[PDB]
Amino acid sequence: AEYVRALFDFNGNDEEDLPFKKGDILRIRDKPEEQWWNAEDSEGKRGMIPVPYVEKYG
Repeated sequence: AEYVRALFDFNGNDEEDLPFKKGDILRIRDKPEEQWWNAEDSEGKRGMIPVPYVEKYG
């Protein structure tokens, strides 16, 4: 929980869903749900995204 990347892309719009790509990098800031995590895009936008549609980085 700190750095995750999407390998399925989705692009929501933000303000409710962090738009990612099929291999985008993000950071885990909050986690209200279990399936959706509040990660921040490289832009610094706090939005929820699917954990199954993304992974973690090292």
